[PDB]
Amino acid sequence: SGVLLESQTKITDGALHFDGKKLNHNTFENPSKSQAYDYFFGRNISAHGDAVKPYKHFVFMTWYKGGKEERNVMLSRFNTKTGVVKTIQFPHRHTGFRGDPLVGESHNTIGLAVSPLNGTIHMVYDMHAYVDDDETGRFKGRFVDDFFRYSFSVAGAADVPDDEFTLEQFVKDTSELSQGADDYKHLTMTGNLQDKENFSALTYPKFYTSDDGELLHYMNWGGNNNGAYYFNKYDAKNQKWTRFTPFNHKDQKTHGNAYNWGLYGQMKYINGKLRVGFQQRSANNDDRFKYQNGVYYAYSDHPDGLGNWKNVDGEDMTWPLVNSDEIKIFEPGDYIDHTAPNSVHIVTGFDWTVTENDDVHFITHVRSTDTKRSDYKEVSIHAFKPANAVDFTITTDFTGADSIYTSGDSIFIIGLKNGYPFVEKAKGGSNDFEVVYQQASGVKFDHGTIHIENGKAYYYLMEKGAGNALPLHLQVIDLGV
Ligand SMILES: C[C@@H]1O[C@@H](O)[C@H](O)[C@H](OS(=O)(=O)O)[C@H]1O[C@@H]1O[C@H](C(=O)O)[C@@H](O[C@@H]2O[C@@H](C)[C@H](O[C@@H]3OC(C(=O)O)=C[C@H](O)[C@H]3O)[C@@H](OS(=O)(=O)O)[C@H]2O)[C@H](O)[C@H]1O
Ligand SMILES: [Ca+2]
Ligand SMILES: [Ca+2]
Repeated sequence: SGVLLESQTKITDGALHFDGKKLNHNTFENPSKSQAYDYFFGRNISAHGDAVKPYKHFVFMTWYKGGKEERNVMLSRFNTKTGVVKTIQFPHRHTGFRGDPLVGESHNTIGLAVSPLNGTIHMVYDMHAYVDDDETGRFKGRFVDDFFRYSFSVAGAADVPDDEFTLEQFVKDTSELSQGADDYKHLTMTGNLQDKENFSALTYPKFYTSDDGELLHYMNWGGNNNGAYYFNKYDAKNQKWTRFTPFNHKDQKTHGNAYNWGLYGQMKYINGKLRVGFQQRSANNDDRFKYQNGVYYAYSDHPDGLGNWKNVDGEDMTWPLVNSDEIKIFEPGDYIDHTAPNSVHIVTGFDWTVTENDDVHFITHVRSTDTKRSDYKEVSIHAFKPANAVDFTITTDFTGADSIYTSGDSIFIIGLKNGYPFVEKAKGGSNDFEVVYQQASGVKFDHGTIHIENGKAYYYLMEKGAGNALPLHLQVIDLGV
């Protein structure tokens, strides 16, 4: 109902993809030197992460040049008015798991943003908790002076004519740490190498634009059962970013908490507020949760997120946060009957959103850790608090999904089914999902990533096929809102 495909546009025939085998701790040191592209985590690296952004009549897309032998960082600008796709090839090539390019590293997406204030392009890429270390360190010195990888353009590059959309619009690293004339990777976003430690050991670049046109950016520090979210802001006036400031303290047990915890979720700018929603991973390994537990949520009344944080009830939040209890909504673990240590498994299936009408929505998924037990239990959960309601409605009458999106008066589930995009739609503040759209002909897709804007879903997709160089398409789906 109202949902329709506006355009499908091919971006390239050969974007990088890991067609090889799934290495592991024992074997990651013997990666196949043949044509196939082995990998350590997942196969996806193109059309993956924060890799698609609409700017005016353009859409910018980021990707890794295909061919296990190529792997170059790529940026393409698509002119939805003329149909032209102009692409810049950067010198940096995917460096793989812990710095060995023969092992595909699906964490190492290419995040993307374009400033509406000054038309600068911003790219953070190919990162997974890298630091300065030496030969005896886990990274064998492969990221010295290059553990945070930022590229960015002079002002106005976004709107430049097709002929001028070239690498020369981007700023070289000419600092004392520069690695040569093809060095386009900056170690910090502040333009001050003194901040470099502030940009160390980070993963997952993600950009948002404030309601006032300000670029926001956050990344993950750490992981497993000890992590933190860090965020900063783009100062267009001066063409540099602020330093990262934390949402929560790392090493919570040293900051007054009973235990360390990692975060599995996202910060999002929604309704003009920086917000966060996540499930934690406590370092406690004797309680009932093998991995994650809980659903947590908070928002900041400060335009930049520097303080004035509150939980869903408007209660002030200790900031930076130490104890996740302050912002706990509910416990998904309560929906499965097990209590023995590590018996409750929560990993996949979590996301959240807040509608323009201030409906708050969480989805998650809980199952028995032991898949073989006779009393195996598995549920998907949808927890939502309608705008003016007092308490959350929490139901297992829900099929499960990996993401939830919102636009206008609605929430959406969007993904691939048998290789073809579908859209499910429900009113904000309800559990009333219905399939309202399902592509049913054409080349099928392996995977993709979605960006919501303009009442449209921009579905940046990779086409199914063999090998490690596959085509990419952009679909612009009107959501009918
Ligand atoms: C991130 C940490 O990095 C260093 O600090 C350190 O290497 C540490 O590793 S450790 O040396 O083994 O202790 C790392 O800790 C891992 O962080 C991962 C992360 O991405 O944050 C965690 O992986 C996540 O959780 C896994 C359970 C999940 O694994 C999938 O699902 C399961 C399962 O549910 O039981 C089993 C399979 O192995 C796998 O499908 C991870 O998925 S992934 O596709 O493998 O990436 C991931 O979401 C990890 O658990 C931490 O040890
Ligand atoms: Ca550099
Ligand atoms: Ca535990």
